[PDB]
Amino acid sequence: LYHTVPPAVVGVGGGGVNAGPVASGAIVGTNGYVITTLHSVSKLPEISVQVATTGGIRRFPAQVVKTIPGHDLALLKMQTTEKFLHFRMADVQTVVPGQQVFAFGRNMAGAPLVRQGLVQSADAPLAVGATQITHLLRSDAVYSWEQTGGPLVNAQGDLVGINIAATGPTGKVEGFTVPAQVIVSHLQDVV
Ligand SMILES: [Cl-]
Ligand code: NI
Repeated sequence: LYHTVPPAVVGVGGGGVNAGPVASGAIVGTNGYVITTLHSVSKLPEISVQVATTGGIRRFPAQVVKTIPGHDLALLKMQTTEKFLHFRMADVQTVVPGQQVFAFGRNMAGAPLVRQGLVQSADAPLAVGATQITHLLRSDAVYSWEQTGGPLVNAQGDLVGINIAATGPTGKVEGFTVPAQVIVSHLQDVV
């Protein structure tokens, strides 16, 4: 699992040569489609996606294809002739409370991050700016702001959602997740 998921886990950030990921993202299409959190990219003048390879980190410019503001998601497209290993959208699954999940990300240096945890709720609200997002998952697999925008997966490596790190009233990092089904239904006008 920790061998076959990371290639589809990317870093997302601005276009500066000396800039690193400020969030994570999930490759969901062979021609370079990436799902990430909307608030992470919406104010970036230019978007660069950082991809792990056997030769080290490669960067690709990306454009926003579609915003999903009501769920704080963005669909990006990398501008490249290259093909990518990716999450299969047909393999997307739901999870239930108590089920073990794994939250993947990439840090500011391009290194992979993974944490496992349990689903703790399957219906939780979250406010992102002025948007009230509903029917999110909660899990303790999300421990770092750097995991935001990265994928939640089940033990089989199926994409189950996109993570959002939120702050509690006390500063404790709390883990939220947009269910992957939201991607499918809000993107039935692209690929
Ligand atoms: Cl929406
Ligand atoms: Ni919706």
